[PDB]
Amino acid sequence: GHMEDTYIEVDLENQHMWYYKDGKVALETDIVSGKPTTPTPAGVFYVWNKEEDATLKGTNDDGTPYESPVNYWMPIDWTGVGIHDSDWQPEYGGDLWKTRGSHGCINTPPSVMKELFGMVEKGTPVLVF
Repeated sequence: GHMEDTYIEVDLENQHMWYYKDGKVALETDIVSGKPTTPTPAGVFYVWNKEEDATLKGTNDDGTPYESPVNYWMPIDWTGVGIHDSDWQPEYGGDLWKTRGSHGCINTPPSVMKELFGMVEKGTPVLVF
């Protein structure tokens, strides 16, 4: 519940990523995003690329590059934020990010991210809040 657009959605607080269409959700899963050291931004996001069997990366809180071996990636920012499937990171829900260490990236379930990536492609926004 955040705007009326068709997009993807994410709630950091309740660690839940949706797909909004028709002002309604097409998709909804639990996630884990934005660990305390490198938290998620929240605002108005849009996927500018589709990455499949992709490898996410990033500069840690330290400025140390890392990776996220993903199967479905949908980057929305140029820091390395977006929606992804997280198989290495099998948990999703109430604040996991704090421990589970996602760097602004939203840990969507590999199976549900397939639903999502399955709905959403570039052009579509994403949300986090």
